[PDB]
Formats: sequence, C-alpha cells, structure tokens
Amino acid sequence: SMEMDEKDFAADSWSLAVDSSFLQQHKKEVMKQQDVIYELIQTELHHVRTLKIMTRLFRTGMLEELHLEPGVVQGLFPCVDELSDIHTRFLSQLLERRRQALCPGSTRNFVIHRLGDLLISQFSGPSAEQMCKTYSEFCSRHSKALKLYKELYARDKRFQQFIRKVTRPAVLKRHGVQECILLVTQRITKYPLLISRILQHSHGIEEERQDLTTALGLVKELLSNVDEGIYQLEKGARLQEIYN
Amino acid sequence: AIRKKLVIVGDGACGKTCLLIVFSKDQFPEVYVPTVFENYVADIEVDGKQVELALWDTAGQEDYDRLRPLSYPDTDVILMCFSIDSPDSLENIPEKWTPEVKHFCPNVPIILVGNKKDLRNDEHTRRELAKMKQEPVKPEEGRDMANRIGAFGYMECSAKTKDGVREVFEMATRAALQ
Ligand SMILES: CNC(=O)[C@H]1CCCc2sc(C)nc21
Repeated sequence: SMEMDEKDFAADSWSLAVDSSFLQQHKKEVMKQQDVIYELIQTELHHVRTLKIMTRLFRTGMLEELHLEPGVVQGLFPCVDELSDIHTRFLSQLLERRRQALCPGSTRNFVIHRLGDLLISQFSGPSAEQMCKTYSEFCSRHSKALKLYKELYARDKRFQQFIRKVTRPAVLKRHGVQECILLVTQRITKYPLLISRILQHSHGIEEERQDLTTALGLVKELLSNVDEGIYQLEKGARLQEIYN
Repeated sequence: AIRKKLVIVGDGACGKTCLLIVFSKDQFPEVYVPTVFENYVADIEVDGKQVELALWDTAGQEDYDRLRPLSYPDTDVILMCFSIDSPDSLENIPEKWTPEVKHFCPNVPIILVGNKKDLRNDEHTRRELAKMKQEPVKPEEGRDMANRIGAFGYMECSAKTKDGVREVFEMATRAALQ
C-alpha cells in the first residue's frame, strides 16, 4: 500500500479518523454507519495489500531469484494476477467515493451517503462473473497450493532460505505464503457481514436501504455460486478417484 | 518459538469473533468493535515454552459447506464455541460441528468454550429465555457436553469483562503442544 492511503486508514475507526470538531456536527446514527463503511474500505486496502505481497514479494521474488521448474510458481499462487486486478479496481472506486466526499480544505473529514449503487455494480454483470469464475478456480487450487508449498519448504534449501529471508520483517508476521492463501479465501465470506451491518444503520434514506438490500442479495448469490463450483484438486489425483 | 494454528468454530451468535478481537487487542474495544477478524499471530509463553499462535475465525463461513473446510488444513487446536445465553447453540455442537471437525481435523484437540458467561446473571437474558421455556446453560451442562463429544477440556469466559480469556488461549497453546 501507498503512504497516502495508510495514513487515511491508520485510525481504529471513522470517529477517530475525522477531526473531533467535524465528528461533533453529526448524529450518532451517521457516526455508526460511517464506522462500518470505514472498516469495509480499511479491510479492502489490507486485502489488496495481501495480494501485492503474493505477486511482488513472493511470486516475482521466486521467479527472479530461484530456478524452480516451469509451472511451479503458478501452482503456488493461482489466479493472483486476476484477483489483484479485480480488487485493485474495487478499492480504486471505494477510495474515489471517499475523496469526492471530503470537505474542501480537508484531507480527512468526509461522509459517504451513497454506497449501495457501487456495491450493486461490483456484485452484478460481468464484474460478478469474473469474481465468481476467479474464486471458484482459486478455492479449488487452495489445497494443492499448500501441499506444493510444504513439499518445497521441506526439500529445497534455497527455497527455505528465500522464505525465511522475505518473511523475516515484523510487518510480515501474519503474512506468510499459507496465511496469504487463507486470507484471500476467507475474504469473500466477510462481505455479507460488512454489508448487513452497514444496512443496519442506513434506514434514514429509503433509496440507500434498498440499494444495500439488493447488494446484500447479490453477494449471497455470488457466494452460493462460488461454493457450488468448488472441487479440491490433488497433485497426482488419478482419473478413477475423480469420477467416483 | 514453534508455530501453532488455532481455529475457532461455532454458530453465528456464539461470540467467537468478539473473543478473538478482545484477545488480539488485549482489551475490550472502547470506541468501535470491529465487524470482522482477518487473522493474528500471538506471542505466547506457556509453562516456560515460547509459541507463535496463529488465530483464525470461521465467521461468515457457516452456510458455505465447500468454502468452510479450507480453514482446517494444518490446525493444531480447535476452539468450539457456544453462547451461555443460547442453549440452542449448545445443541448444535454434537450433531453439526463435532462430526465436521473430527473428519477434517482427526486427532486434533478440541476445547469446548462457553462464551458470555456474564449473561448467566443478566435479568433481561433470563426473562427472554423463560418466554421460550429455557434458561442459560448451566456449568454442568457444558461439562457434560464436553465429555460427551470427547473434548480435551471445558472452559468459560466473558469477552465483555475479559474474564477467563487469557486462560482459554494459554490452555489452547498447551493442547496444541501435546
Ligand atoms: C454484522 N452483524 C452484527 O451483528 C454486528 C452488529 C452489532 C455489532 C457487532 S460486533 C460483530 C462481530 N458484529 C456486529
């Protein structure tokens, strides 16, 4: 992540991120809705940061420093480029919606009144098809990626030294190769929890309550489709095992 | 320092996310309680041994039977949560969660944890439950369930008051080590 965005999301909540004199001007219900919206963006920034560690630090680091067999690096980080593109675009729109909402003369005081429209766009049409396609593929290759990681760490000395070296910094404490893969898989199921709590505090405007209710239903339809398209791939799985 | 993986399982309103947050922050959030928990790596020293314990949640994964098991690979200790203000969450333990945890995590120790023990003395809790011919889960009922399912142990805590939270994770570390 970039420093501009890290500072905007360093606070534990929206009520702590905005100026105290700006906060005082708002009703409690707005503050509560804004806190959950801030959490949705902050965790999306962290999710995008996880995907950059997988592509730039791990994947590219392995390609430019190790002599692994062709196709090994793809098996360790499946669909990471497609995933990073999907989520960097969604984060871009979330951050642009916050920036348009800033008060003049301020880089921290904002209120997001419209969010449902953006969530309906993300979880509908071709963007929903690409997320469904990419997560079904990713989550079916999850087990095979972990097993491949365990084989390489146990047998190759240069792979073990590479991993120990790039994950040694404290900022990487909870971001190893296996942690990144579970962090990515778990992400999709966090959206209905976040959207339902935003909806809980968005009854003031009827259009907003309806857009969020639609977006919630779209996310659940996507999660149900991803879940139905999953079948764990095994390295060296015979055909007889697959069709039985 | 060895690396151990803990996964917390349980029904939606069992309070598992709140338990992980209060432990990871090491206090009850005063300004905003987060909706979600990503992950955390705890630095714990139990009985002289230093362990790096990775903390994970299954929250949001309850209706997704093919997504949920992806949280189980390489687990060293399972926290099986239920809410003391919800006797129906305890009934789901032996027929819903226990068969799943034992298939995907064979031989892994399970600690049955009763959350929200503070609500055992809440008057609104007792009144709401009596309207459905119910009462808060008694300590002996929790121990009997932990015994019936073959749990490593039975523990109780209150994430709101922080009571018994440090002890559940120190014990989980010990179970992961055996
Ligand atoms: C998203 N569902 C919830 O119940 C929200 C609303 C109340 C406050 C909290 S704390 C938590 C883990 N979720 C919620």
